[PDB]
Amino acid sequence: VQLLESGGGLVQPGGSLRLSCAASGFTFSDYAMSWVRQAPGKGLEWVSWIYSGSGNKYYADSVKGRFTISRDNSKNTLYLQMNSLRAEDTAVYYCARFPIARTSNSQSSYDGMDVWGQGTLVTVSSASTKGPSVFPLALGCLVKDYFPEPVTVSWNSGALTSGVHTFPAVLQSSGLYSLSSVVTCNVDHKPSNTKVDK
Amino acid sequence: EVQVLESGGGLVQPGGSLRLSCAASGFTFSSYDMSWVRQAPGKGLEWVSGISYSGGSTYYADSVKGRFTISRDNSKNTLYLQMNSLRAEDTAVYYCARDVNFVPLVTFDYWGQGTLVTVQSVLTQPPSASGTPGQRVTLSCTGSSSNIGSNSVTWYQQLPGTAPKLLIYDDNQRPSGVPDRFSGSKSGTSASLAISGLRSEDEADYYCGTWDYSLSAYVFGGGTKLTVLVLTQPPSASGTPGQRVTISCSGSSSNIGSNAVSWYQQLPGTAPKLLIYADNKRPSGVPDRFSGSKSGTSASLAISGLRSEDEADYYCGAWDSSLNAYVFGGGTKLTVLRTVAAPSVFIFPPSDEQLKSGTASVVCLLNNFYPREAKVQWKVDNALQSGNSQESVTEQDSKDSTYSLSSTLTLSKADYEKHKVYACEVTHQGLSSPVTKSFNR
Amino acid sequence: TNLCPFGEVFNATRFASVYAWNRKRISNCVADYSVLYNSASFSTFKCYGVSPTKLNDLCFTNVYADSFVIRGDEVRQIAPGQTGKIADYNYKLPDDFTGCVIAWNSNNLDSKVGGNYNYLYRLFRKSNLKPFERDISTEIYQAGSTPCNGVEGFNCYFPLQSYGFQPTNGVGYQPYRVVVLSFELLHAPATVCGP
Ligand SMILES: *[C@@H]1O[C@H](CO)[C@@H](O)[C@H](O)[C@H]1NC(C)=O
Repeated sequence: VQLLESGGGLVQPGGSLRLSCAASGFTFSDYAMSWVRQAPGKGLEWVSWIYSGSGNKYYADSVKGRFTISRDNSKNTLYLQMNSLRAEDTAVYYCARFPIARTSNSQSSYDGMDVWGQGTLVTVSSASTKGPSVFPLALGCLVKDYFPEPVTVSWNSGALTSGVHTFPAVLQSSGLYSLSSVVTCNVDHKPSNTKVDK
Repeated sequence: EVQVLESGGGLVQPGGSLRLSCAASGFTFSSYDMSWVRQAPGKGLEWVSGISYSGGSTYYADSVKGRFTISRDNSKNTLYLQMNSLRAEDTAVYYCARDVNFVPLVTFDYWGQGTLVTVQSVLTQPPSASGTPGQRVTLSCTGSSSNIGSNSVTWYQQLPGTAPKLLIYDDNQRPSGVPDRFSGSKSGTSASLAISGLRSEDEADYYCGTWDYSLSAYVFGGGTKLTVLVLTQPPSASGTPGQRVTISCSGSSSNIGSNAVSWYQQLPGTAPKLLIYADNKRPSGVPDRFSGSKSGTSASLAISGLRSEDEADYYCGAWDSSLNAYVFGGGTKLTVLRTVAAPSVFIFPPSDEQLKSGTASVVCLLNNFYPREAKVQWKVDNALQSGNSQESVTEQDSKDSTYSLSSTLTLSKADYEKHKVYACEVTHQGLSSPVTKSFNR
Repeated sequence: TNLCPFGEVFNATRFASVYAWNRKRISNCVADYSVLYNSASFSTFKCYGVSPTKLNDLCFTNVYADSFVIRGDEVRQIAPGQTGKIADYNYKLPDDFTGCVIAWNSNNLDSKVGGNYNYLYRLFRKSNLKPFERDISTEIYQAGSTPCNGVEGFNCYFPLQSYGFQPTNGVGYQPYRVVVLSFELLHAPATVCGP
């Protein structure tokens, strides 16, 4: 069982885009589906929930009207159109399988939110991207002035794993994030699509 | 009893003939497909042949195609393999396996004891995989779109010196007698088995078997000898390792009183894992210590025996009958009470590429310190920074269960040389005497 | 010597959904089960309570052909004593079963690009289905305490889910047509005999 989200990236305020959640490993039509928001460094904020397209779709009080959830059981995908996006919606969206069935033999998360996907990250901001700048320093390496979060930072491309502590990035005056990996450094920024080996 | 005895194995010579006969009792032998499977001494399973319920359709492995005849006599409910023009590679142990389901979703549940006859694998399963007790080991089969993608993947666990045993069938399910510990998985043209927690009885050879609609054979896997070496919720609960922490959240009758609460464990940087799905019940694959109990409007998640893996954000979520929303809890930040550690203090002068870039970000670090409360003051020659330095602390370490903090002071390019010495003073319980490395320009 | 019209059952151009499984009575007739058993089209012929080789030897008062379409991974749910979402919820066979189950792949007949949503199954009902019972009722399944006046929503899920039957699905997700021959003999004269 795996749910893979796609469509998380740079969004202009008031923009429109589409999260696609490919669900595999289970009979997609039997389980309800849901989207759950998580603002960076904040709690889980439920987005929406669906079981059938012709049925009733449920939405959070703050997203009623500007969000639209849908299914495609033929493609085993869950779609979320978000339009007229507001500032507080910059977050990480998880595609979560909400089971509703009860087979009377072995209950399997009959009313919970069973399996959560890796989740994509949506930035609702007009600020443009900027490539990370890596600066080598317990050996360390700063990565400053990259937009937006996240960036994948590692030591020796994952060869050296023990003792690698990564602290969460910060929101600076320029609005540009910065981390540092402490024990070559590999810094991979997907939104700007730059791989840097320092 | 659905036992299947088998005999007809002994010393023969190459180029000869041999009749293997296996008799099945306890089930309608004339309704289930059967097959002959072969295991060379110290080598993975090799599926010889297979005959349908009626005996009309017969399938043979291309390594033995054209020289072995599989036959079935339903009156005596016995099944034969006629081996003719034998080779030296056929010296092995033979089993006849009952097929639970039709082809292509072949499923070999009951196996013969083994007849010792003396005279490459399509699925590129790894030769071996090493695990540790209590680990989560994923041993992954691999095949084409004809092997894995279209037909069911079945996993057999063969203990040393015994017949194979079915663990996973139809890529997901388990027989009546297999612990839920084993979990099947299949994605595209790649299947896998996940063993969550290992014991001394998981030391066995694990094979992946799938039918082929193109090759028309039930290809097995190779070896892989597994070796063991609003819901109002508290903002941050805590407890010492080995303690039982009660995370109690409360909403309303519409929130939680009349709806099933659920408890999720979000480790830092990872998607949440449902630990509790009913008011009380717990999904398989979660340690039994994670108990849940909803009394009236208050749901309690009890975590007994805390460890370095137990520190995460524990959310409680319940559907609202009134607001019509799956309202989550505030999010309890569970942390383990560790002995106060000694902050290892480091500092780095900004590199010369900072000067070539126009800024200067000087960093000070406190590694391996407990608890979360700690302060860093940038004493630039007996002068304190005025709201320019920014710092963020790590989450509690996944293994060491300690914290790491980094304070970055981002000053102007001309500001770096107008001063000579920069230093960072640390305030923590583990180091009453402040520790600071005073680097110079 | 009127042979039994098994063609209207096995060779029917349109089978029924598993929840509303068709049941055809067979009597006043002679049936050769050996032709079915020795047919290569059938992938599954599991006889419980009887043996297929002796089927032509025995006589029963009447035969019931219970025809439906299920999923491949789901065919093993048409055995006596099995549990799940087809056996417990859609078509239950008693453990004291005297009959046979005949399942053959029908991708080229009951699949459709985009999904053959004409076939359904019952995910939701109160109790496990009694053996040899069918319920065609489409009543919203109240899974919660609140009566929601028959509107598909939370705790009011539509009881029937559709089968996604695409030709590109794996064999475990392909539409398998299943005919269950239920054999009944009693004080009434055995009327359907086998050559
Ligand atoms: C269905 O049609 C095929 C056509 O080849 C025929 O061989 C078979 O006997 C038919 N089955 C029945 C039950 O009439």
